[PDB]
Amino acid sequence: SADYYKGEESNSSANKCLLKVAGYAAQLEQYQKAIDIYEQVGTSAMDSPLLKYSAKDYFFKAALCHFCIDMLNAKLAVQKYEELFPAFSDSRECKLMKKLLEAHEEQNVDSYTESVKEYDSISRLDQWLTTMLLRIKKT
Amino acid sequence: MAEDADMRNELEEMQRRADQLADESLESTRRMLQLVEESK
Repeated sequence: SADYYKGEESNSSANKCLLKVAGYAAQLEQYQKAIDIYEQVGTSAMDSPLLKYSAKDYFFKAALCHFCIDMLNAKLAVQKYEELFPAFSDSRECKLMKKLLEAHEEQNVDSYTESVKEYDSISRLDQWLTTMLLRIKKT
Repeated sequence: MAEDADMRNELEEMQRRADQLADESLESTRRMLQLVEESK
């Protein structure tokens, strides 16, 4: 359906199909497709006037989806995203990722759990994000 | 000295009242932050 919509040049509809595909693929523990789709949609959406506000979120997910692969590439990807979208720094997402990285760099599971609990308390977490965080915490 | 005994009681009671007022204000502030976050 996304390929058909792209062949019809009707954008903003194939986008949602690609997001659904990437989100479902990320569940299957295949992260490259999810990372690629998320980053592509985020870079497409930065420039839109109306969609700009949402673009940041996509990056977050990608970085989290980039977190399971390994810590170091997640750090460097965070740097790459921040330099491209400086406003991303203002969002709570960057602070949360930095805190989680710092906690995990010393195997400080308690600090990671406390930060996750605080963030969830401020804003309820999604089942997808909950599962991803639990999978990351396994390490 | 029950005459001053009541002054001390009033003082401590207003201490408790001020504590309650501060706690209520803090809970309010938290609720404001929550709703303001939610709208986005």
